[PDB]
Amino acid sequence: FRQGNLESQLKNRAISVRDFVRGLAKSEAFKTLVIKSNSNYRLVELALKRLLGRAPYNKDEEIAWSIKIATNGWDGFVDALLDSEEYQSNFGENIVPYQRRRYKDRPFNLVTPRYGNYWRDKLE
Amino acid sequence: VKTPITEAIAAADTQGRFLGNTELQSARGRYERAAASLEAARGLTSNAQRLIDGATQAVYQKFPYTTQTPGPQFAADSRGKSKCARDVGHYLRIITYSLVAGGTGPLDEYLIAGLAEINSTFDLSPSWYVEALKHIKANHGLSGQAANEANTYIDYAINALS
Amino acid sequence: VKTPITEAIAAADTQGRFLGNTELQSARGRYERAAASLEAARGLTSNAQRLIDGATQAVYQKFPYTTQTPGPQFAADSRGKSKCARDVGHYLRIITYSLVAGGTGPLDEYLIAGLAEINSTFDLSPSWYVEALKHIKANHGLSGQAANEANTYIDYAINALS
Amino acid sequence: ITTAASRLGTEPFSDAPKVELRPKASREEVESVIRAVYRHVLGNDYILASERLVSAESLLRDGNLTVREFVRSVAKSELYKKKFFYNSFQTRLIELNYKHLLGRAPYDESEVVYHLDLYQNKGYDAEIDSYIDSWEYQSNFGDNVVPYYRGFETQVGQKTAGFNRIFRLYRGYANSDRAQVEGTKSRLARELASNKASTIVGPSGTNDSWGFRASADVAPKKNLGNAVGEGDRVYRLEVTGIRSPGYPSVRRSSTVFIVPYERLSDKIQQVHKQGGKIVSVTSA
Amino acid sequence: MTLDVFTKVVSQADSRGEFLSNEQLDALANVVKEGNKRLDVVNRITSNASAIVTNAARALFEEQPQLIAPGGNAYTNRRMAACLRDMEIILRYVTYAILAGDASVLDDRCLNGLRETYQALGTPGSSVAVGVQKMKDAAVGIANDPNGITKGDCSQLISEVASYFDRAAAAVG
Amino acid sequence: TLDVFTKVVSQADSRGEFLSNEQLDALANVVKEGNKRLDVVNRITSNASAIVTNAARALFEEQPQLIAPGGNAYTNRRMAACLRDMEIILRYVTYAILAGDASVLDDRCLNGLRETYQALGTPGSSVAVGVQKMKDAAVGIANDPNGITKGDCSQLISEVASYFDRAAAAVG
Amino acid sequence: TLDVFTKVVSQADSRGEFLSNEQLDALANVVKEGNKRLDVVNRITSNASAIVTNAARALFEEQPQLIAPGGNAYTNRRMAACLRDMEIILRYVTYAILAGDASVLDDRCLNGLRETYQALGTPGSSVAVGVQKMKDAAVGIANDPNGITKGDCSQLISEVASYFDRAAAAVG
Amino acid sequence: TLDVFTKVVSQADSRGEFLSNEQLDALANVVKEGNKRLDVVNRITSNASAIVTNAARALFEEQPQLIAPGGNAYTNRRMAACLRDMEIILRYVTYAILAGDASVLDDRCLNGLRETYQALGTPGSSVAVGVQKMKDAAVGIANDPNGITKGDCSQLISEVASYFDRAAAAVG
Ligand SMILES: *[C@H](C)[C@H]1/C(=C/c2[nH]c(/C=C3N=C(/C=C4\NC(=O)C(CC)=C4C)C(C)=C\3CCC(=O)O)c(CCC(=O)O)c2C)NC(=O)[C@@H]1C
Ligand SMILES: *[C@H](C)[C@H]1/C(=C/c2[nH]c(/C=C3N=C(/C=C4\NC(=O)C(CC)=C4C)C(C)=C\3CCC(=O)O)c(CCC(=O)O)c2C)NC(=O)[C@@H]1C
Ligand SMILES: *[C@H](C)[C@H]1/C(=C/c2[nH]c(/C=C3N=C(/C=C4\NC(=O)C(CC)=C4C)C(C)=C\3CCC(=O)O)c(CCC(=O)O)c2C)NC(=O)[C@@H]1C
Ligand SMILES: CCC1=C(C)/C(=C/C2=NC(=C\c3[nH]c(/C=C4\NC(=O)[C@H](C)[C@H]4CC)c(C)c3CCC(=O)O)/C(CCC(=O)O)=C2C)NC1=O
Ligand SMILES: CCC1=C(C)/C(=C/C2=NC(=C\c3[nH]c(/C=C4\NC(=O)[C@H](C)[C@H]4CC)c(C)c3CCC(=O)O)/C(CCC(=O)O)=C2C)NC1=O
Ligand SMILES: CCC1=C(C)/C(=C/C2=NC(=C\c3[nH]c(/C=C4\NC(=O)[C@H](C)[C@H]4CC)c(C)c3CCC(=O)O)/C(CCC(=O)O)=C2C)NC1=O
Ligand SMILES: CCC1=C(C)/C(=C/C2=NC(=C\c3[nH]c(/C=C4\NC(=O)[C@H](C)[C@H]4CC)c(C)c3CCC(=O)O)/C(CCC(=O)O)=C2C)NC1=O
Ligand SMILES: CCC1=C(C)/C(=C/C2=NC(=C\c3[nH]c(/C=C4\NC(=O)[C@H](C)[C@H]4CC)c(C)c3CCC(=O)O)/C(CCC(=O)O)=C2C)NC1=O
Ligand SMILES: CCC1=C(C)/C(=C/C2=NC(=C\c3[nH]c(/C=C4\NC(=O)[C@H](C)[C@H]4CC)c(C)c3CCC(=O)O)/C(CCC(=O)O)=C2C)NC1=O
Ligand SMILES: CCC1=C(C)/C(=C/C2=NC(=C\c3[nH]c(/C=C4\NC(=O)[C@H](C)[C@H]4CC)c(C)c3CCC(=O)O)/C(CCC(=O)O)=C2C)NC1=O
Ligand SMILES: CCC1=C(C)/C(=C/C2=NC(=C\c3[nH]c(/C=C4\NC(=O)[C@H](C)[C@H]4CC)c(C)c3CCC(=O)O)/C(CCC(=O)O)=C2C)NC1=O
Repeated sequence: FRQGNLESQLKNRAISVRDFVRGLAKSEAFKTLVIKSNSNYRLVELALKRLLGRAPYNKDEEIAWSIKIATNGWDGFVDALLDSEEYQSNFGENIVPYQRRRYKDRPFNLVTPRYGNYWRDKLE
Repeated sequence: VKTPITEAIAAADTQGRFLGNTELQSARGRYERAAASLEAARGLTSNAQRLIDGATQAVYQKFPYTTQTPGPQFAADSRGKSKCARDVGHYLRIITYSLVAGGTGPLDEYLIAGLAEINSTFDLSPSWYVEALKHIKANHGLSGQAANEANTYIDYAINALS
Repeated sequence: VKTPITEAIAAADTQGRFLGNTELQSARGRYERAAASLEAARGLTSNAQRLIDGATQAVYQKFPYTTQTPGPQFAADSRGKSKCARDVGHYLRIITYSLVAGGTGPLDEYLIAGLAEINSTFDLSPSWYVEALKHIKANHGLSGQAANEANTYIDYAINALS
Repeated sequence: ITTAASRLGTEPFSDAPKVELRPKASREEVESVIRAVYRHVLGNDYILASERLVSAESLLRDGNLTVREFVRSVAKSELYKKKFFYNSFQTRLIELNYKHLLGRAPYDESEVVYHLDLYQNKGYDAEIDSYIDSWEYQSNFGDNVVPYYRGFETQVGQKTAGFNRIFRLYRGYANSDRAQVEGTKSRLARELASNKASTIVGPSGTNDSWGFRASADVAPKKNLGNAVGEGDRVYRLEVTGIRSPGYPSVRRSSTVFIVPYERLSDKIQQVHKQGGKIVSVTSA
Repeated sequence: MTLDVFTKVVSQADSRGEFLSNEQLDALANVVKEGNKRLDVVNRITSNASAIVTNAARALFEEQPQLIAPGGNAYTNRRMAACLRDMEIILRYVTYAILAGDASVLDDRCLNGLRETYQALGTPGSSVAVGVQKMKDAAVGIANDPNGITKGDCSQLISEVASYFDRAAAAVG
Repeated sequence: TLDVFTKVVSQADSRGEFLSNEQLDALANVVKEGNKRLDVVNRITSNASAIVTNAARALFEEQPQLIAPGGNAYTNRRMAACLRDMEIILRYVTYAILAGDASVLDDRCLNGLRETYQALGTPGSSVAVGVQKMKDAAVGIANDPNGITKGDCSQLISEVASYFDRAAAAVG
Repeated sequence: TLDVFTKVVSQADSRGEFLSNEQLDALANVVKEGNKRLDVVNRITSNASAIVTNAARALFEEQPQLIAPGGNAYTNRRMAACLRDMEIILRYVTYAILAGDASVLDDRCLNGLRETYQALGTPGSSVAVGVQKMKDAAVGIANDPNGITKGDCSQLISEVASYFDRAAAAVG
Repeated sequence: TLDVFTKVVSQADSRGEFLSNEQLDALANVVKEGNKRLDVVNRITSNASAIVTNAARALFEEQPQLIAPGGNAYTNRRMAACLRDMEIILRYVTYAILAGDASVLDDRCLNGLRETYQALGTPGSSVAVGVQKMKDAAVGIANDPNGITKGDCSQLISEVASYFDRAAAAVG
């Protein structure tokens, strides 16, 4: 799954780490693993949970980000998330994604499965 | 810096749109307010030597140990008292700055940013300047609505100290 | 650029001294010269369409081969004659520039620097524009002291062509 | 150079008359030649009256002395060493003597190598003799003509990498060259052997941000990555001074960004929000 | 950085470290009196914002026809739109500076890299200056004429607007 | 080095058209106010050295720490550096008054003064106070009528107060 | 300043071994094509000034805004900067053709051209177009046989088209 | 981030041979002086905040213009920038003392400090003086024996005086 070209760029330093995460989110090796198996509202939640490193606030905001993804594509919704003012101020320009505050909160990798409860029912 | 003119500007910049009537009404709220605030600044600049003499002597009578205790931080020596009138002489500039600018910009950029950061290091108790400003709050001699506008900035500095 | 005001400035700069009476007298020589030179510029700007029509037709009758010989450099095609009125239309601007500036600054900076450099490459004979300016020298229509002032810059351009 | 000379501050050098020394003696022209020597050689530092070298001057009045022998004698004088030679590195000086005695910034590093083995074997007083007795000095400066800056025009045979090392040398007419914030260290000793040519930064007010030096470990100028952007146009924008949110957010001001095309328009809007100023974007 | 006329005096008086002098407060009291004329001029531009973008565009693309001609820098419909969209961005940052009364907001956003960004882009700087100079004689002319309003001479205030476009023009071309 | 005239020339060169009539009407007014421009420039250089020393004493009183030891202008040499320099503001200001344009002021005396001080350690305030103490005395020297014919030059003196304010605000 | 020969020398110096046999076999081929290299280099400098003016007219037609006022190559002084500097590409290209290596082209005419334009305001794209108009005419001048013996120069002319493409793509 | 051990490791990796006997004899001495290294590092971080304030007062007395308006450290916000920073020298110095190598000091606190100031306007001398006022007090804190066993560490304390002198001379 790992990309050779992207890894080389970081060492060179040509691409900012924030520009580097765009490679992994718009990677079709990543896209087959998560977009075939997950619905649109789960695609909001997984992108907030990993890239922004935050839990979603409510249900009504995964609905809010949903319209943009269908029209702008998966790349266009990721592009709007990474160029959000909230992402650029708090992570800053060159700092790897992480969870901001977890005083007593589940790790998100453990908390959220790569795929959804819907796609499991097709497998049965 | 923060000014309710530039507060209207920087808000319209992030949306990427022209100055509508939303940002425009924030301007004349600053404009009219200056006529009750500029002679609020004239009441302080004319009484400059009174208040820094008054607040410095008010600190010593409130805290009598600060003239006796040996230390650089205190006002036992002469250069402490020379640094005494420098500090409260520096407070009255920014209050006259933030009254003339009409916002809490110069109070943010020049006084209270890192003000709680330095006082932990040099063990300057902030309650010293609380009683210093409270003497200026009662003895600035200003009257009317203009005085009230001027006063908020004294109380805005006190809440930043605490 | 060169102006007898700035000629007085740049001379006093290298010596590192103030504007004495040596540099000061160079200013009023420029000032009262302008009153015989500004209406010398008004005589050319009012007659703008006359002279560029007159000098272009004067070139063709002086050199009859330049309308017939096939080449980009010549005026056989239409875009040659379109570039004809552009060139002499560009000369009359700088003469009105250098009359208004009162010095040979704009003639130096905008026309004659590298003028003998390009004409070797594009095989534009300078004797073409010599006869072009000599028609303007005789048909400008300017008279009196002002005319004399407009007459030198025409002759200063001719000696730069040759 | 005109309308770039206003910005870079090189309009006074662009139309600067040669002083010369016509062989008839006159005190005023000699007085104005002497200011033209000490302004260029000492980098617009001031000379006080004990600093005047009045005994240097007596020889100058006589016919035998030639501005060329005078310029040898000001640089060998201990006054000139007190400002430049003692408070500086030896490579900086080899770089510096080309700025004063020759007028151009050093072209190759190999020119520099020759000087060190000359400086060791024959001393510094014979090094300055080798700057003056050069064919490039005699070709453009006569015996009676002051050295001026030749960095700007073509001076055929120059490399253009040396066109931009001259703008790293002096920051305007107004500057001392002891008064640049890297004053003691050689600004071009890294550039001469990396053999890259850094970005021209102009002086203050005409350019809104003068505060850009090339870093140690900075982003490469030409890059390979597509950088997420759908169309390959990639541009390399550097910022000069960033005073945006503190201790973890900005660990390093003046960092060079490499941003592709389609997010360049939002990128300039983020940098200005940070309060930073842009000295250069460059296609690569 | 975003500065006012007021914070211009503040940051200048901060560097000397003295109190605000009396004539500076006398000068700023005059800015209060001309404050209502400043809202007269700024409101008139943004009402005629889109009308002056299209009108200055036609006068530009007539008098330089090679731009929308093929091979030109503004030929295709995309670049064209960007150029068209941009001409608001001069006016966005000019009318910020008129309402601010200072050229600090104009300098670090719309002036700090425009003469920078064009060498890598191939856009012509001189042409752009002309485009902005075609805005200036129409933006002054829109705010000049009086219809259904009190008549006063701010000529000392309109010259600030003509200075702001001339600051925006000469920094690029 | 630009004039008021070559300001109009280089501006009319960029548009590539002839000089318009009102521009020649405006420049004809500069001819009429040309003799008042020599009135103001001659009055400064006659009082040049008197206004350097007088602005120096008012500076070094009101900031006493400069000539005090440890200060930036303490020793005799640097002190002459500052003293010699205060003419160089006035050298390039009265160039700009006689030019009528701020182009000569900008690329010589303004282009690197705020640059050169970070490497030098000279404080910003000292320069600003020093030039702003020249301005109220240079305007006051050219204001008073004694043995000259009375005229009006308030539209011209404001150019001089703008030139010092251009020189002051570009540094501090 | 490197050759094809000193390219192999400095490469064989880094490994520190003797020169291998096939490297001498390859350099013996450069001796055989050495007379064709003087055929191509002599043909360019004979047509040097004719190809500067001819590529200039095709540039300044197809971008008319340059000569036009406000353009970067408007006035007669800058215009000579551009017109005569088109030789300097050709000066350093025909050095590299006779050298057979792009080292002389890189550190003189390529090392700071994309550098020097941001400070100058000369458009990068315009310069690239001009050199690419030289390339199709410089190849076409050396291609045609008139009064020379017929040979094959396809593998050598492609080096010349590579040299202009190296000079073009490093700027624009 | 390198040690004294990984200094020898990465040096022995480049030659590609086994670790020699005297290198293991030298590193065995670093084990014996290892407990004195924890004596010196623990004494600085216990007196960390006391030596920041004490070196700050001696700096801002002897350069009073920083404190004075117009200075680079005038306002309370910048003042905390400088004050907060003086720990960051000490944060990366005591890293290098416990590491025994100057590699961690070089690529974090030394690699861009002389870089970042030209864009910032912070003077070089102020930074250099402050670091050098830390050094004579940091050595003096670790020198005196009070309630510790007496030993000899002059060959180890000179490493600490070298680390501040490395930090000082790379900026000013
Ligand atoms: C249409 C016949 C009826 C209708 C449509 C309508 N919907 C909305 C708001 C939303 N629609 C969606 C739909 C989708 N999101 C998806 O990701 C996909 C699959 C790719 C679909 C079909 C969502 C998420 C919303 C929420 C907001 C959004 O646009 O992003 C509106 C707007 C309503 C509002 O803004 O409150 C409308 C008009 N509604 C009707 O009236 C018709 C009966
Ligand atoms: C202190 C003796 C002098 C001084 C310092 C000063 N620094 C700043 C601001 C910054 N300092 C740094 C330093 C670093 N960041 C790093 O990552 C490293 C490597 C470990 C260092 C050394 C940075 C990045 C900044 C940015 C601003 C910030 O605080 O976030 C200031 C403030 C400048 C301003 O404009 O606010 C100051 C004053 N100044 C003096 O006068 C002292 C002599
Ligand atoms: C129009 C008068 C002139 C012109 C313009 C032109 N611009 C572009 C491309 C861009 N312009 C910008 C400009 C800005 N970004 C900012 O943040 C600000 C300050 C608010 C400004 C003014 C940017 C970012 C781009 C590129 C990407 C993008 O716009 O999103 C082009 C495109 C050229 C091309 O080949 O792509 C053109 C043509 N063109 C002219 O000829 C006029 C003189
Ligand atoms: C512009 C806004 C502004 C203010 C007000 C300010 C205050 C300030 N006062 C300080 C010290 C001081 N402050 C005081 C003042 C006092 N101590 C006493 O004993 C009295 C109770 C009291 C006065 C009433 C003294 C005596 C010092 C020196 C203490 C020392 O050197 O340790 C210091 C640390 C050292 C310095 O640079 O001088 C700051 C930063 N700084 C700012 O930027
Ligand atoms: C701003 C001052 C200024 C002027 C005036 C100027 C003139 C000028 N005219 C030129 C060519 C030309 N000049 C002309 C003009 C003429 N040829 C004729 O046949 C007619 C007799 C005559 C006009 C009356 C023509 C037709 C060309 C094109 C010739 C060619 O392409 O070879 C050229 C070379 C190519 C160019 O860029 O277009 C210059 C530099 N340049 C300047 O910078
Ligand atoms: C006409 C264009 C022009 C300017 C403007 C100029 C300024 C100028 N001021 C300088 C120095 C200086 N400038 C000052 C000025 C001051 N220091 C203070 O603390 C005071 C507040 C202030 C005087 C009021 C001082 C003191 C120095 C000497 C610094 C030193 O010797 O360390 C230097 C460095 C060279 C030298 O000092 O010999 C230059 C170039 N030079 C020029 O050619
Ligand atoms: C054609 C040249 C010209 C202009 C520009 C002009 C403007 C102008 N605006 C005025 C008033 C005014 N203008 C405004 C405008 C506003 N206040 C706000 O807070 C709003 C945001 C904004 C409208 C969007 C207001 C509130 C007044 C108060 C006086 C009045 O009603 O006229 C007046 C009244 C007389 C005076 O001010 O001396 C003048 C002169 N008069 C002229 O002759
Ligand atoms: C205090 C404010 C003030 C100024 C500045 C002032 C100047 C002034 N200079 C004048 C005349 C003049 N001023 C000059 C000055 C000179 N001509 C040269 O060519 C020399 C280089 C230079 C002297 C060095 C001359 C020659 C005149 C002619 C008229 C006269 O003799 O007064 C006049 C006569 C009346 C008028 O011009 O309307 C005025 C008003 N009057 C004022 O009320
Ligand atoms: C869009 C097409 C285009 C090109 C290519 C162009 C080139 C051009 N290069 C110029 C100058 C220059 N050209 C160079 C370039 C060089 N000199 C050297 O020493 C090196 C050998 C060589 C680079 C490899 C330099 C250094 C200058 C400045 C020379 C001067 O100012 O006198 C000038 C005159 C001044 C100017 O505006 O900057 C033009 C017009 N103009 C154009 O419109
Ligand atoms: C430095 C002075 C000098 C020159 C100029 C020179 C050229 C030169 N070119 C030659 C051959 C040649 N030159 C060419 C060149 C070409 N044929 C084509 O059709 C292509 C378009 C073109 C290359 C692009 C060819 C094909 C030959 C055939 C003979 C050979 O391979 O050398 C030869 C072989 C010997 C001879 O002709 O007598 C000479 C002398 N020799 C010299 O001493
Ligand atoms: C003033 C110059 C000076 C220094 C610096 C000094 C230090 C010093 N620390 C020692 C011991 C020691 N020092 C430590 C310190 C520590 N071990 C840990 O694991 C902890 C993390 C850390 C404390 C936080 C320990 C554990 C010993 C063991 C021996 C003893 O108790 O003294 C000894 C015992 C004698 C010897 O080592 O030869 C010396 C000399 N003696 C001197 O004369």
